Amino acid sequence: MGNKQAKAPESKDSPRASLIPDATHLGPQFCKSCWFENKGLVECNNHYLCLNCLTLLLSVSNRCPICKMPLPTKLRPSAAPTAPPTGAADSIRPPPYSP
Ligand SMILES: [Zn+2]
Ligand SMILES: [Zn+2]
Repeated sequence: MGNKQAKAPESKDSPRASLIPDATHLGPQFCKSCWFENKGLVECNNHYLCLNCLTLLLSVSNRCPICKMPLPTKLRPSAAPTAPPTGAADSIRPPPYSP
């Protein structure tokens, strides 16, 4: 008869299952908002914007419009150059005798 292995790849160009068939959640390394360039590209969490246009609209002065998500929370500075100990065990209220 002629037994041979056959190949059958699936184009899957337009699938009708899974609403987000895309498996990308980071973004390409090319800024598509202001223009194509790699001089100062910065990768947002789920979005890509370069510093050149990022400064004009700020990274997130109020909200990132491309991420389509609000961020009212803030990130702590994670720094503490000053942190002396305190306790004030000695009670204070009356004036000093001052001999
Ligand atoms: Zn840009
Ligand atoms: Zn963003």
